[PDB]
Amino acid sequence: SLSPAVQTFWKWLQEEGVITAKTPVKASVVTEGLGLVALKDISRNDVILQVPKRLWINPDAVAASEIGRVCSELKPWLSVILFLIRERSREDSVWKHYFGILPQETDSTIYWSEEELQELQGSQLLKTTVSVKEYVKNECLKLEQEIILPNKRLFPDPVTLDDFFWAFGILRSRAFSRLRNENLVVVPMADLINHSAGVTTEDHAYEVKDYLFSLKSPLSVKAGEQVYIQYDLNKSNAELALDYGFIEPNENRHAYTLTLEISESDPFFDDKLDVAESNGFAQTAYFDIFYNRTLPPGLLPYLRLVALGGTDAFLLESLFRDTIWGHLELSVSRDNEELLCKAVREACKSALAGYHTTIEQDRELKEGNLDSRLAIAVGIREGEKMVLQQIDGIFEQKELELDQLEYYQERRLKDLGLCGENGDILENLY
Ligand SMILES: Nc1ncnc2c1ncn2[C@@H]1O[C@H](CSCC[C@H](N)C(=O)O)[C@@H](O)[C@H]1O
Repeated sequence: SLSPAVQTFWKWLQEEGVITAKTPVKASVVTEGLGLVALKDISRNDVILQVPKRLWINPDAVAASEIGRVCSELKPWLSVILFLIRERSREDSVWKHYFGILPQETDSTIYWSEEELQELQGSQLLKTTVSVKEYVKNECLKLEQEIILPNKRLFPDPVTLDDFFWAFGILRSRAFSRLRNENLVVVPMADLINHSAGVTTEDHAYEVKDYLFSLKSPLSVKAGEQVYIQYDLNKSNAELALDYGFIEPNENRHAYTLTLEISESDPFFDDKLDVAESNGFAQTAYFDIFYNRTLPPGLLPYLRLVALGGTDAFLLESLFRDTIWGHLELSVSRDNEELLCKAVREACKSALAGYHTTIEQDRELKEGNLDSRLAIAVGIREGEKMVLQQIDGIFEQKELELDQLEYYQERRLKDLGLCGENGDILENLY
């Protein structure tokens, strides 16, 4: 008892030369929706399935279609969305049966209702998803007026936001980008292999090799067990939440990104910006802070630069434009260190007060049964509160050790050599 549409999709892949007689993997209904359950014992690196470039849905595909003309300037994703939306309506679309399997929605925060989003109140994930929905919105209303509307012929039916977001979703939760020379590919078959924290090797279990999408199973899977792969070792839980409809219990995935910038209202803007760029940092810089990881290199120096101030402004002079970062890296002055510490700490406290539940309430909730979306909200907001508190702790410590640091002035007088020789003896020798 599988499914009708699934029944067809499985057939359509046989009638294309994709699923041969030797494919140790059938489709089945798993907890995570639809997945690929081994049809028999599989081993590490055992190729599971292969698809012909004939069936990709990448920018090259949209460029080789009727709309490739009008989308010539559009960024890659915008182009695929319109292509996806359009192909979706075409009764004669190549992916008629593949589109027949695509869930109309995932648990990504982009599809959450307003109530559902209140559960993420104060969370960065919220700020991020809001910010992303809007941008994707304006960029799609811009496509509606620049490409969609001006070409009513190519785009028959009307296109609503629910259509864009549907595509922006299918794209961001299924596209294999870790591929080489193809950084956005939609492969119908390998599109069913789900994620598992069990896979830890990563680095494309799939490979470009008619053409083919040879996807080799990273783990030894016994008969009847689902085949998995690692979606992304580096993404944070906030990212997994938005990109796919899930997060991991692993606290090491919890991250909170701080955004620093050298304000233009800063009286030394030009010089500071100069130093930042001379060392790889822009006017605005984002530092990702993960749970239990050491602060990102550069966060401190950049913070010290941002809080420089008139007193230590001499470090911006040409004299130091070669060691200034080394000094920022080491430390500038107690006044400067103390300042940045309060700024970071106040921001954490301020941020933490933005949430509507305590970490205790989130953890108690995790102890019961939560629907997919609430579970995601609770999990994410707990992690953020954890990182936020970790950061606050790291800097609360710095505030105490505010005198253990040997700042610029001290470092300068470290080489004074007061106790040398009685030089005056030689002075009189010439
Ligand atoms: N480990 C996991 N936990 C929860 N959902 C998962 C998951 N791995 C994959 N998914 C789901 O499947 C999507 C990836 S594409 C995989 C096919 C999908 N299961 C289907 O029924 O068509 C994700 O966006 C997510 O909604």
